[PDB]
Amino acid sequence: SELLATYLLTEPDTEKKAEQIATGLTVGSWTDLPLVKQEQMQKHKGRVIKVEERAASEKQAVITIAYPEINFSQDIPALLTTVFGKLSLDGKIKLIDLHFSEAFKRALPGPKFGVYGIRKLLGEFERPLLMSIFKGVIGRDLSDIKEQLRQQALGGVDLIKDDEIFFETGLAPFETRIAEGKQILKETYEQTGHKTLYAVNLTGRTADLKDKARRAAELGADALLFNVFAYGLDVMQGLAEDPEIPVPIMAHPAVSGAFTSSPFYGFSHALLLGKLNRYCGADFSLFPSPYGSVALPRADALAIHEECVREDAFNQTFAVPSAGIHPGMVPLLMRDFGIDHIINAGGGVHGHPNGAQGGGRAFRAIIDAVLEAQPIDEKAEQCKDLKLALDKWGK
Amino acid sequence: SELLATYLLTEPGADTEKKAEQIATGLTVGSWTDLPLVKQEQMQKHKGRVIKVEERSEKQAVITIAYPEINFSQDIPALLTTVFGKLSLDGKIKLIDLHFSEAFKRALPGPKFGVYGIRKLLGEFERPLLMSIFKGVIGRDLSDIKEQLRQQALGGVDLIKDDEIFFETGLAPFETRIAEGKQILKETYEQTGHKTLYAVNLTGRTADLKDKARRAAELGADALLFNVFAYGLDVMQGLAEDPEIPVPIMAHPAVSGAFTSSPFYGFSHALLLGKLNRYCGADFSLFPSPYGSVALPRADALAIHEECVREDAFNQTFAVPSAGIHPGMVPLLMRDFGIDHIINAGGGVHGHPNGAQGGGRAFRAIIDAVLEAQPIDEKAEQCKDLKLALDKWGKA
Repeated sequence: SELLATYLLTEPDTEKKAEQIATGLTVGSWTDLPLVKQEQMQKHKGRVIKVEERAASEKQAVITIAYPEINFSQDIPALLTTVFGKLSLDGKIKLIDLHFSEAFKRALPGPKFGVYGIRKLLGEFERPLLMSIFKGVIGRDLSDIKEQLRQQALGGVDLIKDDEIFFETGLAPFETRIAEGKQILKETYEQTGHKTLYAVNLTGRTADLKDKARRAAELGADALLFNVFAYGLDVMQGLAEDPEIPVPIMAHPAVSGAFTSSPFYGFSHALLLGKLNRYCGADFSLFPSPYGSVALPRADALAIHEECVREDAFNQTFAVPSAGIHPGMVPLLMRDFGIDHIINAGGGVHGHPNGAQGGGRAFRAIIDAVLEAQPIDEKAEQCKDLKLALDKWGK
Repeated sequence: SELLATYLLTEPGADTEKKAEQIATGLTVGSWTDLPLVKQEQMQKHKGRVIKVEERSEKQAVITIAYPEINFSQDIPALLTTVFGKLSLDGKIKLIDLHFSEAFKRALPGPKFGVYGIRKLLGEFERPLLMSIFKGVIGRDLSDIKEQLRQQALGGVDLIKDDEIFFETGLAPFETRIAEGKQILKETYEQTGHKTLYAVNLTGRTADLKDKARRAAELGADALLFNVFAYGLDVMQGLAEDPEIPVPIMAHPAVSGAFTSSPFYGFSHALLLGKLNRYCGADFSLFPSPYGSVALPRADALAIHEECVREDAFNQTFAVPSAGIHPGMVPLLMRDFGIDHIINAGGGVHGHPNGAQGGGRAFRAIIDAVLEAQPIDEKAEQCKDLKLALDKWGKA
């Protein structure tokens, strides 16, 4: 078995580097090894698979190296430490992709529910989903939070997620949100016939996650919002592998920008937010859409989606483009991602003239228009909420 | 109480103060222009406050913001998500420093042993320490380990560490290594009066770390090499807080380059490898020296040491410069890091003409020459091992 690692080296004889990383980063200086040690450490020796040279102003090269799987235990910490530990500090080198062996994949859980599971839960298979976020949580009482939830639900969103900074501060406890949120969503459902899921933020010390997530499960929580890059992919994996946590996991990119934003260092967005999040149990994976306030280059956005949906020995992950999306962007979002993605309208929904209800309906209306091939102008005339949103945000 | 976060903004816009204010309110209370001014009062205490704004290739600004601690729980995951969660994705913003309240510090463990503790453990207080690593293991047996420990120990090495890439192997299992390495080191001590510690790699699933580390403690492990950035600062913190793991933790910087190498994104080296490691329990903190193949800007290397050593509510972390170091670099190293740091001679001792013992000897000889103001040319002539290392990698 072998694990392939692809890297982008931005400047620094790249073939030389490729070899050194293949041997030095798997066996170290090999020409100094005693023949005997050299003749048994051969099975641990990595090998250069390819060295291509990539469209910018700097001279960049793409390198793929095979690492004998016997070189590290079957877990993400061991893997990253082996293929991108010491190496991550070696000049301009970025880990772009990883191709796992069937055996390693056997040690990874993948999402418990994935696209199929979430859609099954919502009874919606013919349309990309709509997600909404609380306008704000900090310093707001339970009463405030509750109404925001109602308004988002009545708006028609399929999912409502907590703000990633919603911690256990005593204003609206974790277990209480799950309880009240569940009730409110049953009430909105009774009123509209539309099902909504509430993704509750899972926070606190790493050692307490397990019991908190199980508690969420027995309380009937719909989904668990988890900031992986604040706890580690392995911790998320532990959650996804727990049968006592039969709840979907929504991976938020909080902090991930720290090691993906750079075009020369860290990780590619597709690998981190796409492949690894998926393999480690993310049922949802949020990322900046290519068109919002904060954005990702289309290429990167598309790649994350492809990683989330590609056929693999894991359930597919729901890609969720986010950050400042507005209704006029849905046609774009739907052109790129197809129907298997979730449009995260974020908290902007509350800024709609008609409230969160209007923001949600503005979004639901245009995604329908796109699916029905109905001229948006025409839809805008039948749904004032959509027209208002388009006049305010444009296009 | 609140905590101060300092960011380095690159191309933050025309009005940096406005930008600073958008970040301050945006990452805290947001727009409450809809409550209105009856609750706005009760929320003023949740409002982020801009403390300072300094402006300066492209336009850059350094901004410090104060976040009320009531906005988040007393843990690192919550803290980093609050100050650098979504912001880390918003263009070129880098978190270069964090100033915790005494209330938060009370909630952190800091190093269990620290400089004092490990030095007390070795009985060495007037000399920077020497560290080395195995040559060709990670597929090696216990005998090669017991022999490499013996050679490096006898060479005067103060501490030996596994490769951070040495995981569960049938030949040399975690517990057995600890047990065997401990015996051989007791032996070298008996015959030289020189003490030496063995840092063993602590790996596996996060959920198994605690019991595994508690097991190392019972076995007499000298220190646990931990790849913190492969698990998370919060995990190391959990280890450092556990009194049933009365064992020093050695933080390896693996994977951290992905968060710090960029000059426009991520975290600063000093904050991640320095303050955060220390605050979360790291007794040692490794990082590339400014002089080897794999280098780190002198300024950042020094900054890390500064964070590790500055008087604080916690014990001091032993700074450990490492990447490809040789004896000739010692003078520079001692000039930069003084007495309280460890020189990670990596394989700069194994690749020595007289083996790891000669290499370790070469290092001990020159750090002594520096301390006693003895010329490297004179000390060399006295120590055949030093002469050889110098004539091989370059003189002082």
